[PDB]
Parts: sequence; C-alpha cells; structure tokens
Amino acid sequence: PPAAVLLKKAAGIKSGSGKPNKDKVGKISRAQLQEIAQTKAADMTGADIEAMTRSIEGTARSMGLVVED
Amino acid sequence: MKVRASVKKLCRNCKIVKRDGVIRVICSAEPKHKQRQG
Amino acid sequence: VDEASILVVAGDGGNGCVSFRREKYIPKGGPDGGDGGDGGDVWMEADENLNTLIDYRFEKSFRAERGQNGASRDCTGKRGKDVTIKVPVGTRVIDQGTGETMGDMTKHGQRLLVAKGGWHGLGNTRFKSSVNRTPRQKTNGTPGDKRELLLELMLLADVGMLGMPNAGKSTFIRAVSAAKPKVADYPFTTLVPSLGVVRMDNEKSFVVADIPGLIEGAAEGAGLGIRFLKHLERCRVLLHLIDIDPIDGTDPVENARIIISELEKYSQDLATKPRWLVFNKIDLLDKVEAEEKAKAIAEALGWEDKYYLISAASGLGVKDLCWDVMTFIIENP
Amino acid sequence: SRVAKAPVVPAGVDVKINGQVITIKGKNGELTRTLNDAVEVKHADNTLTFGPRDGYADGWAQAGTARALLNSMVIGVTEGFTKKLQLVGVGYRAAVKGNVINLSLGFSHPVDHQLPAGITAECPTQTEIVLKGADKQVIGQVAADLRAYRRPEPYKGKGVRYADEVVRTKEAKKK
RNA sequence: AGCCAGGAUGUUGGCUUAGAAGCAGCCAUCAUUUAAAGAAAGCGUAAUAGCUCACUGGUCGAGUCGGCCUGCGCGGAAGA
Repeated sequence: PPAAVLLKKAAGIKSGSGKPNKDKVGKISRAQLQEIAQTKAADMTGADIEAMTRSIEGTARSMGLVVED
Repeated sequence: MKVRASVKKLCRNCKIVKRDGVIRVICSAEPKHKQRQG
Repeated sequence: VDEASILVVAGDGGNGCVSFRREKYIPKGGPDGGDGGDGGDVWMEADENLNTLIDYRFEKSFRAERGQNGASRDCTGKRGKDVTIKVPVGTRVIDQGTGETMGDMTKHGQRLLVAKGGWHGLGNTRFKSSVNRTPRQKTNGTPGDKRELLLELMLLADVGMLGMPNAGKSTFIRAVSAAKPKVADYPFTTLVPSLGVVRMDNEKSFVVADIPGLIEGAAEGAGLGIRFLKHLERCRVLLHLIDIDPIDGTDPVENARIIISELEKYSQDLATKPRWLVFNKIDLLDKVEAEEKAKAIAEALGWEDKYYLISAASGLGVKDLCWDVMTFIIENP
Repeated sequence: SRVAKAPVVPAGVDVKINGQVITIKGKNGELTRTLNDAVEVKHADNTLTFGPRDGYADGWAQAGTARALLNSMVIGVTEGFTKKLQLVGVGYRAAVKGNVINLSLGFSHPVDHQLPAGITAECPTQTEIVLKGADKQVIGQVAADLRAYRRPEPYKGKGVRYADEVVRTKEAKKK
C-alpha cells in the first residue's frame, strides 16, 4: 500500500479535491502518518526515521489532505 | 519544400541546414518540415 | 470521430468589356466582347479506400473560379466550374439548406449533384437600353455557389463497433477477413480512428471500424477515454459484441440484455433500424452453436437488427450473412 | 578546436609525406591517400601535425579534417566501419553469389552490383549481408550505392537500408 | 563539445478519467538518498508507463557561454 493510498484510507475519503492543496477534502492525523511512514520506511532508501516522516507528510499535503494530529 | 523568404526553425525537430542559397529545415524526427530557399 | 459540413463554392460571373475598337484609320470605337465567367455546382463521390489522407489535411474548405473579361482583340471570357468532394470511406448526404437527406447511401460509386450556377458579370449591354455608350466596364456582380452540405460517414467510418470489457474486435475481424486492417484518417475535429477490413467474399471488400486508437469497448466507459468515448458513441450504426461462447464473464444472456437495453434506452429507433448485433469469439466455437444463439438473440429483438457474425467458422450460409450485415449498414437512412 | 591543433601512430603504420597528400603505408591496407588544400604536413609519425600551409583561415577547417582523415587511414588499414549492410523485408534476395548479389521487388531484370575489394562479403542469409572494412571513405561511398538501389519505404519500413540503421516505421498511417 | 554515470526513493501525488498519477484538460510540483538523482523538458503514451533528458557527481582536463552596440559582405531575385 502506497503512502498516498494509506493516508486517504485513514482520513476516510477516497477521492481528492478538484484542486488538491488549494482545496482540502479531509485531514489526516500525525499518528496515522507516523506509522504509515514506518511501514513505507521499508520501502524507502532513507537513512533515518525523519526522512520517511517528511516523505509521507509531503504526499498527504499535495493530495488535499491536511497534516495535523 | 515550399517558397518562403523567411527562415527560422519551427520545432527543435527542425535544425537549420545551410546549403548556401537554399536553407532547409529537415531534421531526423521531422523532415516533414522542409523549406526551399532562404 | 466527427461528422462534417462542407462549404463548397463553384465558379462566378464575368467582368464586362473595357474595350474600344482600335483603328489607325478611324479613332475610337465601342466595346466588343464583354464579361466572362459563370460556375458549375457541387457534386459528391463515394469511395471504398482512403489511402491518401486528405482530411487530416484540411485547409478550410471548397473554393472555386471567378470570371473573365477579354478585350484583346474584341473578347469576352470563359466559364468557371464544378467542384466535387471525396470522403475517406462513404457518406450519406444531407444539405443544411434542405435540412434533410437527399440521396441515402454510403454505397460507393454513388454520386449526386446539388446543382445551381447562373452567375454573371456586369457587361456593357446590361446598362443599354439602346442609347447608352459604355465602352469601359471591367465589372462583376454575383458570388459563386454557396451551399452548406452535410456529410456523415455513418461513422467511425460507416460502422462503429462498441463492445464492452469482454471484447476482442480486431482479432475476430482478421479471422473473418483475409483483408487487412488499415489505420484510417477522416475529416475530424477529433483524433482519427482505427479501421479494420472485412471480407465480403464476392471479390469486393468492405471495412468495419473499431474503437478510437486501441479498443476498450464503449460500455466499459472509455473509448480510449472520456474524450474518445464521446468520439465513439457518435456512429449511426453501433455494433454489439458478446462472446457467444459459454463464457463472457458477465454471461452472454445478461450481456446481451444489458447492451441491447442501453441502446434501446438511448434510442429505440436505433434498435429498430439496420444497427447490428455481431456475434464474436467464434474462434472458440465451430459456429453451429454460435450460429443458433446469434440467430435466437437476433429474432428475439422482434425487429430488423438481426445477427452479424464475426470470427470465422462453418458454412451455414454464414459468409453470405457477414456480407449481408455489411450491405445493410451500407444502405443507410 | 582541440582536434585541428591537438594530435599516436604505431610502427605498423608509416607515412610518405607530400604537401597536403597524406600517403599512408602500413599493413592490412597501404598506399592510401587523401588530400586537402590548405594544410602543411608536419612529420612526426606519432600522429602528424596539421594547420595552415602559409596562413589561411580555411586551414584549420582543413586541419581537423586532415587530422581525422589521417586517423581514418589508420583505422582503415585495420578495417573501417562498413562491415554489414542489412535490409528490412523478406521475399527479396540479398545473398552473395560471387561478386554479384541479387535484389527483388518482383523485378523483371536482375538487380545486382559487383564487389571490388575492401568491401568483400558473404552471408548465409537473404536479410543480412556481412561486408568488409577498408578505408572509411571508400567503404562508405560504395556502401551508400548498395542501399541506393532501393532506399527505405516506411509504411512497414521495407527497403534496403545502409550499414547503419536508417529504417523507421515512419508510415503515412495507411495500409 | 563529448564521454562514464546516478539515474534511486515516498512516487506511477491527486482530481477528471477504467487507466488522465512529470509531459490532454484541472490542481498539487511536496520530500528523501548521496560526492550525485527534477513528483521529472521533449519524444511517447487517452494518461502513466517507457525512451531520452535540461537535474546533478565523476571523466577527458582549461579557458569558456550568451547578450549589447558596429564595419563590409549574403540569400530574398521570374520573360519573349
């Protein structure tokens, strides 16, 4: 499961905005995000835990999902 | 080929080759475009 | 897919005599000779091939002749002319001016004239009432033909195959045809579709036309996409593929009802006209079973739109029938 | 530049100086000559040096050329680039039959041409032809003439192409 | 100029659309990895993918890349 997919499933909306990030549809908790970043940590070629957190936060922010616990 | 007193490359799949008093614009991708004179 | 409306113009009127009679002996005469031009009309020709893209050309429509004058050495001038129009692969003719259809075909080698002319210049004699002296004229009235014609291929080229996500249209047309599939091009304000040639086993061949670009079946919801899907639904004849094998994935009975119902829903008239059903995946059948089912579905419709067969097998009058559906598509509303 | 003023030549290859004829001699190929019109030949025999004979401004046009031409003679007498000449399409002859080959389109006359040296061939195939190298110019000019007896036709791409690949299915979208 | 590459990784971001996920249309165009690698220009693909590549390290190893103004030439250039 992608980070992109996994944050939409956790936020509970399956569709995006008509304009993502200039419009939001849902929001996604840093609790979900941290754990998805850990699963997707594996799939990364990252050097640290923070690396994964930013990469998965960056995927939430652009699909029109807020990033906020 | 066509009769044209203006030379300038149309796409980058025109490249400008100068054979003296005629200047073509044939390129590998598109030798579709072609000029005569110049 | 697109359907188009052409503006065709023919020749036009003269340009009257500028003339004086010239003599070394006697000083100046009047006008001799006169005007010039006139102009023919619009005609239509119907063709099997295309096989020189002159519709991916297009320049912006059909233009023709302006008249003449002459003066050296006491002259008039000649006429204009008729314009004729070619399409890729059959057309059914209508004129926005009549608002209706004239000839009904996509029958090739069928021509029809939409006829007018009588364009004239302004000559010296026009002004005359037997008193006037108008030696110098060079002048024209009239505009050459104007009519908006409406051409439709009957489209995507004549027939448009509209499957479903179980389809396999090209493979079956190749099996049923010792004829090659072409990539066709047409006078479209959209992308230009894939063409597949059909054998009519008479030492003539006809083509059937399938989904924009690679196939997807219209029912699936994409023709190559929503845009394509919009190009694809336009064809006057729509074809219904099923896999009349025991398999179809969405079962044949169910599939047939859903496609036939959606076409009815859309227009019952389309079901009742020479729109076809084409039974396919008979590359998994020997066509004695396929034939029965093709024939039952067809008859059960309770109207004209019976069965076509595509993908080869048997000889139960089947080759004749394949040719017959194509003939029926050709005869046109 | 960095090639019209930037020059080695082993012992297997040796040179016979002339004013802008570069005559090379060597092994597997010798007695090879190519001329310019505006270069002095400086000897070195370790890649010979070039530039204007007297002072010209076309003399470095000629220097980089003479450079590469020298070098092409070097490669030539160790066999040059032409080493094949294929053709797309089947049902068309293209085997080697001695010095003559044959070619078809349903041709009502043989289509063939003899082989001089420096481009000798033999294949077991009617699709591929395996030629021989020699002086880079020489082989290339005769290599062209071969393919020229039916240049590529692109609707399926058939038609005898050069030593290089010069075919593309650059169809007119029609069949 | 050219050449070796990395060409990764969340990731092929999403809407639209079955698939339009750098490159139809509409909007994001964030972030990681390392001496280096753009949510990615074009080709190509409905669109991705791919293909190559502005991105960026190494290599060959030293000067080099575009503007500004200017002299004198050139093409443009068909008639009994």
